[PDB]
Amino acid sequence: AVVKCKPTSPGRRHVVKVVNPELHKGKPFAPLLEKNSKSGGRNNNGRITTRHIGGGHKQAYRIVDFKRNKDGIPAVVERLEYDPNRSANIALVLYKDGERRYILAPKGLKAGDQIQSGVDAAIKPGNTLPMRNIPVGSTVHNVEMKPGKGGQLARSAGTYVQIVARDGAYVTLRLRSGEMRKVEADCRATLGEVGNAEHMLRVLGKAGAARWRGVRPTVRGTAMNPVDHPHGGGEGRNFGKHPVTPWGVQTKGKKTRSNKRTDKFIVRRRS
Amino acid sequence: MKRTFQPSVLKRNRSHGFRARMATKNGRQVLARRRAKGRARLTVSK
RNA sequence: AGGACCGAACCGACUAAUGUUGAAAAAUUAGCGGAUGACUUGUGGCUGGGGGUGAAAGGCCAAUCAAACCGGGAGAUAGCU
RNA sequence: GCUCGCCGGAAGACCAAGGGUUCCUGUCCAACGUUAAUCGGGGCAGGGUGAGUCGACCCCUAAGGCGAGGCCGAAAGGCGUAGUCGAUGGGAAACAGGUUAAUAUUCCUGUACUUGGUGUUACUGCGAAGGGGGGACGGAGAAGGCUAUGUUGGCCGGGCGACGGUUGUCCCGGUUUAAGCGUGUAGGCUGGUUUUCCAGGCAAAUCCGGAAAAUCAAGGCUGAGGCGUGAUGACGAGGCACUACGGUGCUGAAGCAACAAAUGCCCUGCUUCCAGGAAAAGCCUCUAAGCAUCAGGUAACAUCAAAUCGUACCCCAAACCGACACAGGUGGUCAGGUAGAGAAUACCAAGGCGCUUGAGAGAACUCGGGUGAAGGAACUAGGCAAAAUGGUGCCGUAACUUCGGGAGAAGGCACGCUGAUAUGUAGGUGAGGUCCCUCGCGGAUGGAGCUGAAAUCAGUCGAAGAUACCAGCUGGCUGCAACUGUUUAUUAAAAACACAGCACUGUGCAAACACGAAAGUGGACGUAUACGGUGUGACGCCUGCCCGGUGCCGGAAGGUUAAU
RNA sequence: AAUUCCUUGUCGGGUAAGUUCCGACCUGCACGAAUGGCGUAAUGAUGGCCAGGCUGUCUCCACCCGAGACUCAGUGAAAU
Repeated sequence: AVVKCKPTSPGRRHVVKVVNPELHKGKPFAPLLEKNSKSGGRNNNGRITTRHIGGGHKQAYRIVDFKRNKDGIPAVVERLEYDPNRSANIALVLYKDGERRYILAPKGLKAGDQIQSGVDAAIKPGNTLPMRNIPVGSTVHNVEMKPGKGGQLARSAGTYVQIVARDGAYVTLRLRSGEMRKVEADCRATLGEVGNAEHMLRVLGKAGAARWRGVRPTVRGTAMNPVDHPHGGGEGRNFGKHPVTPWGVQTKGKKTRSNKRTDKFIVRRRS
Repeated sequence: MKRTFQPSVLKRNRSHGFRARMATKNGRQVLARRRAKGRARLTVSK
């Protein structure tokens, strides 16, 4: 539900917010939270490596279940909940044997619906089963890459991966970037597109709205002095360069994929 | 105005103390220099 | 409700006068901006010198910063005084 | 010693950090105090800091450090597993009165509570490094119950006023009492119970979780305050002995009620929001090998034990950081009266000080202020500086506008005091009495008192009634930047930087990119609706033509082209 | 024109008088479309101009109140 905020203040003039009323209005399931603290982009050396990371709000990490190796046991969905560690809401599923778990909420999966992993699962959104069984053309998500490694693809909010051709022991599926990629056929996958497909329609509206997420200011390279950035100073607004990263390497076109031992799986690169 | 030496004995000790000198090699070298010079106050403690 | 409005604590530093062998190696006096936030603060910690950090001023890194301080090469070199 | 003045959300009081004897008494005035000094935070001598409950030490962990084996590295060393440290966080327990020249939640008096050890009596399935619960956690807002505290009245003790009056609808002072134990209230949450069954909690579980029945519907947890007890005590205006004159021993009255009321307690609550808001132990519980008369556990009783370190003193400052007895800096707690929306402001209480050179004079000239004839920006780079507006209520309010704004636009009228309505109204609180009663911290009626605006009508004083302090100057045209913000600590606060939004581009996850010789870490416990980089910079109408050049991407027939 | 040299461009407003300001023109030394163009309500200790009110800023200074300056007693510097 996209709501344009009435333009009372100048910081609320341009805010468009997403209010899914069916999320949980309460606290999470405590036995699946874990301490998740911040870094600011500073590794064990101490020095900043990733820039524009720091501060924001404090968050606790919800252990979300990506493998879904509980085969044969059906599961109800207790509730949908916000997750701030992620972009897609999480469902709290309860199996028959009492065990509760956290899964990614696929499109149109509301509370009280049976989900079930396993090679025997019925074809519907929610069911995690290997790609040996799912037909060709079936929109899947939360794809694995190695058998037994957990979901890695189609994990964001509203993104779905399509299966287009199974050959031998591999399946060539079309990623979200239009790339084609062959994964072997034991890798599990869930059915449906991930939920909350309008994580893209919202507008932050102000600068604080972004600093709330640990998104520090992004200084233009062309402001800094020639020692601090290749784009450097110069009286007036002066560029005359060829665009580069703060470290010399070309940007605005130069390719950087240089990994060969995984190229034998890629069929057709992105657009 | 607010000056630069705003003391604390916790920080003083945990920064320039003895238990923090003899942890690295350069610390024991500092103490070696001082023991050789003959300085009566080897460290900042006490 | 709100990076909303007026305004003390709190955070700052736009103007003017005094001061400038000062009370002060950056302050005082009369006004001044923010004041539920991208705010402020106490305690402890991490990043180290061609390096840090930098809402970007070549700013800040112990009253020192276009490459800190201390020790050493070192009684550097000086067609200059 | 008697006046005068100054602070009183401090210039009062208690700490933390820091200092280390500056604390208290005697003695000295050479040196230090911007002067003298008999004085001192100075010199010399002596004295002073008392803890089972306060704080450390101690148990547990965060960011983080160190880190046996280990992986990596010319050596030195780097990262990091088990572990082990690390508060700025979680964990047991004390209050009131008195006393000292200087310590008191430490000493004394009265009354308490907590944790363990050992021994007896009785009942008995106890036991982890393991499982489960709990600890356990955000912003904002709203008012329901209260308290601290304050005011007024009643009661007690005293007074009858240097100058008109003052036996009263008069004046001054007091009217204080805790921890703990008991009761279990306003409010908050919550279904309970007995059994059967189980792909989960690595194994087991009598516990958590899930399922199926019956089964009653009121149980349970939490919880400020009040009331009783603590307390026939303690404290109390005192009067009152001289005893070494400092007060020492003595007795010691009243010791209640209404109202107002928190930023404090219920409240770690309730509602709502998106930005989704620490960990582990202590505590209860379940079992594992293990032991099952024993051990051990539970309860009462008896005794023992609680060690060690800090305690003086300043702490918005003459004692800490500023070379100084420096107009500067420093975090927390307590927060009285009258006006007041107020922690502003002005006057004051408790309390603390008059700023460690004075005395004259009353020149120019400089600093900080007051007032000004007539004119009113004529000054000047420029209305810089100063003057002026300043509050509450009612009416009224332009082009433009993103429909929020603009807007406190602009601009008009009223304001004191006394009386009446109303010997104090509306409203708040609500006794006594009656009635119910599930008999108490209950409910209903009733309205006693206490508190108490705002308005209208009339009258009256001043030149002036928001009378002091405090407290917008306003309007038109325009450039730049959308806006809130950040920046050159110490001459630049802006049109610069940031920003939400837009595009390009890279990135398929052992991601690109970065710090690293490497291990490895950040990106991220994230997965193209995601992440890095680059430019532009809300919103609206849009973003034209050129691929020659230098880059980037794709092609590669042919030519040149290194090591070998 | 934060861009214009000649330039105080030419015309109109505002002024008794206007190099600055506002609105047109267009001979753009030397604007121009994301090193973005044009327009833009609100916002600004932002740059420019104007007007009301107000005033010792001024014509033009005068008096008065305090701190120094001045005289006495004590201590007692500095640059050169």
